[PDB]
Amino acid sequence: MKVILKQDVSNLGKRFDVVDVKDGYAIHFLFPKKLAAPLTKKSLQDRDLFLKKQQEHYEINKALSHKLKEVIEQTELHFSLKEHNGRPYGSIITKQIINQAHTKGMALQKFMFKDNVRLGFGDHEITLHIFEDTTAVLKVKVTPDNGVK
Amino acid sequence: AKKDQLTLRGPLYGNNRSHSKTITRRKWNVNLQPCKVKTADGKTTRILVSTRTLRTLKKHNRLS
Amino acid sequence: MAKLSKKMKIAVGLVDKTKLYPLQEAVDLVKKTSITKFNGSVDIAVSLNLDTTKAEQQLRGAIAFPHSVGKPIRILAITDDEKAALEAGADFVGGIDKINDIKNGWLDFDLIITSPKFMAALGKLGKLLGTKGLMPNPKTETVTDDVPAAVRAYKKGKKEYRADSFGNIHMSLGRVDSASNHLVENALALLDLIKSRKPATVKGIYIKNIALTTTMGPSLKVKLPD
RNA sequence: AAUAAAUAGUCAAUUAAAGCAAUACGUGGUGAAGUGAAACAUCUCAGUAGCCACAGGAAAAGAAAACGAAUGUGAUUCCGU
RNA sequence: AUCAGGACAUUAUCAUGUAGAGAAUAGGUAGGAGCAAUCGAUGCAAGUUCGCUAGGACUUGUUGAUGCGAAAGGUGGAAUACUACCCUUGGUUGUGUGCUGUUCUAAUUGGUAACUGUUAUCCAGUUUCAAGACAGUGUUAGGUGGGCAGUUUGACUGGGG
RNA sequence: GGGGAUGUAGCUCAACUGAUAGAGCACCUGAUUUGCACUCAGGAGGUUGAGGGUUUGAGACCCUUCAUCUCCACCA
Ligand SMILES: [Mg+2]
Ligand SMILES: [Mg+2]
Ligand SMILES: [Mg+2]
Ligand SMILES: [Mg+2]
Ligand SMILES: [Mg+2]
Ligand SMILES: [Mg+2]
Ligand SMILES: [Mg+2]
Ligand SMILES: [Mg+2]
Ligand SMILES: [Mg+2]
Ligand SMILES: [Mg+2]
Ligand SMILES: [Mg+2]
Ligand SMILES: [Mg+2]
Repeated sequence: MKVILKQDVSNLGKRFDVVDVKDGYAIHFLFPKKLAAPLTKKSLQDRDLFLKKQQEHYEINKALSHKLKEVIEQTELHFSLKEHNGRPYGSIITKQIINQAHTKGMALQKFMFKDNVRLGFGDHEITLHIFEDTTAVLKVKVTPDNGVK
Repeated sequence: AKKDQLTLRGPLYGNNRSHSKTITRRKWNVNLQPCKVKTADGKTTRILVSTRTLRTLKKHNRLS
Repeated sequence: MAKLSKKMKIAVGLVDKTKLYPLQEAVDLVKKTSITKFNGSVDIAVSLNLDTTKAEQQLRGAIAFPHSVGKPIRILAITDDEKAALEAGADFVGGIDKINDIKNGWLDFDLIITSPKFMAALGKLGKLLGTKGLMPNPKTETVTDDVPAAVRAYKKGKKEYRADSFGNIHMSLGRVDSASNHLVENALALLDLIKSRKPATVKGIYIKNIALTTTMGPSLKVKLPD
């Protein structure tokens, strides 16, 4: 019968998941380890409600994350040919605020907490790695243009 | 005795029919088995219940 | 698996191997799956629950189709009444002389019809004609005193049926250009005749599978297959 | 108390139960054998005797997931056929 | 509960094949003689499939079209292509079952020890140890079972046996 | 009362699941020793349990029987 596990186990389910196993293995040996409650509040429908809502907020997060990531993978129209000296110093040290002055409005919003670039924000006369992550799972790479104005 | 403690259903006396339909009195005993029923997280008595009552408790989430 | 030809992938893509295709629909589909430039045959394979090792379960006979199968048959008549056989529409007539021609290797005919008197001469040729299937059989009404009427019946589209060693009957119902109703009526007449020809010894399901196919087509598992 | 809590346990107060008989009726559990079948094992005796539990002034049963074959009757109980 | 193994039908996986005859690998038996080619040949070298010990294809290429004589000759019980279908067999995991084989434990068990109720060999609770899905118990079904029970074991007969 | 299987040299057995019956033993002969036995090899010993049915092809596949066996059943 269907049983919900509240934390993660190696097989079956990962944290909040549902597995349809026989009465079998634990039951009175599952309750003590309370690793898989029969349902949430033991109610088939109530567990439905709870797990559904939780993973639903989770996948609406999934949706906004995908939006950000793909609008980036498809557009990435963030251009900065910032004047570069050459022999004298020249780099992408334009932090990111000037760089985000081209993200919202002209392109995807590209939330502030979503571009997890490091403290360098580019430091060469050449394009470097731009790290933007919509969530902790989606990995976004941006390599925008650079040059001398 | 061979009886439930939650309900009172007990043994059934009957006939032992064989070839030639010879009659000998026999007794069917209930499948008495030991179980522990929690009650408000306490008094986990080791009661002796039948398998049918065990199934009823199991489908009732151990409620009695 | 051998790579299917380009045309057949299309033709196989038109056929659900799992669906139970109703007769009429199968015939209309069978006509559509003909990929050939020549006028193919429409053929039926009926798998029976027969042990053809059992003489009582050996199914052999003839069926007269309501409609012509559209294959011209050259008939050799071996009879004393050569004139009436010719008027019946035999393509070749003769007595012992044609038996000698057959002995010398002349085989430009598709069916032999004969009178009972000639089996002793033809029996000596059983190795040549029997391996080719040209040997007349009483069970097929190819051995008869009225050779002209039988000749007319075969020209009208009478065909022999025989169970193979596996208990299958294979017959050609018509051409691809033949009207679909004619093929359906021909198929029904065969199936009803087969049903009517049940050996008393065959227990259970008699027809295991019915398959319609063309000369160059996939088999379109007739309704209620396998 | 084991053992923090809590139960088990201990104590106190209040309320009921015990038993009897009517050599008779009710319900339930358990339940033979003599005997007959001209033997006997199926069967009968007989769910009788006996044993036990619970009553009551009666008890039990009781308002159709029914009878049953029809333009049908419409809780249970008891008598005749 | 987990792990491993085969066993099973077998998911999924391709090879593999000669009565003779007929150059023919003919595994068979159906419709009936074609049908593929830069998705690329033929001839050869390098591997391998394989016993009919012949033959079979393939890939490792060259190569660039042939055809192809199993398209079309050919004999053969059986025949030619190609649509077939079934394949012979094994090939690997395999599917979901049971089958013996381990490990772990919470079920459960204890006539191990300890504490408590408790001034108490029982019982109950909590442990600890030892087992352990075994055992025990319930239902069902075989085997043995004068230990026990209910009965039978004829009539004629110069008495009966 | 069915269900299955078996029947092949005299004996013990392969069965040559149709493209035309073989092995050990029994027996004859030959070699073989001073003798016996042993030893080796040829030959002989087959109408495939019987009958019927099919095809071009069956002891071999099918039907019918015969004998044998193992199972079950086996309350007139
Ligand atoms: Mg009795
Ligand atoms: Mg009696
Ligand atoms: Mg009596
Ligand atoms: Mg009352
Ligand atoms: Mg004791
Ligand atoms: Mg057990
Ligand atoms: Mg028993
Ligand atoms: Mg006895
Ligand atoms: Mg006795
Ligand atoms: Mg008696
Ligand atoms: Mg007497
Ligand atoms: Mg006397």
